[PDB]
Amino acid sequence: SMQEEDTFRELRIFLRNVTHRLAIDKRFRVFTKPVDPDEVPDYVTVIKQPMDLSSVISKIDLHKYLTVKDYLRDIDLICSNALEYNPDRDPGDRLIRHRACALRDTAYAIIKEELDEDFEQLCEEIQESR
Ligand SMILES: Cc1cc2ccnc(NC3CCNCC3)c2[nH]c1=O
Repeated sequence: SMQEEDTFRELRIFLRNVTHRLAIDKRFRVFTKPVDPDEVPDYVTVIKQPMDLSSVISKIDLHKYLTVKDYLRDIDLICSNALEYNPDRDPGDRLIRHRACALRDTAYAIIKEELDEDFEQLCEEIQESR
């Protein structure tokens, strides 16, 4: 219906805004674009579902997220990919893991503050009805 289309449009607007605020944070530059195959060739073989904030924006615009829960699965994916691929004690690995956890925590915190629970509940109920 028109009302449901409006609901999903508001969701997309909300998610673009959250995603932009993560994307402009200097700490998260490493998560803004797909990993460069030239810089690292073995990433595609180790990480089976690469995810990044530009890909999240593309998915928002393709109507791939019908709930904030589904959006957060991809934010969690960016984080878990980073923890999996960079597990070592070296400072490069520890820096990226700290940033990955910070990205995750920041997204959840923005959502906890600015997502209305009844809005999310509506989204989930429309999704489940389809
Ligand atoms: C997303 C991403 C980017 C990246 C860039 C450069 N290096 C990485 N890993 C190194 C592995 C060896 N230790 C230093 C860090 C990257 N890892 C990523 O997950």
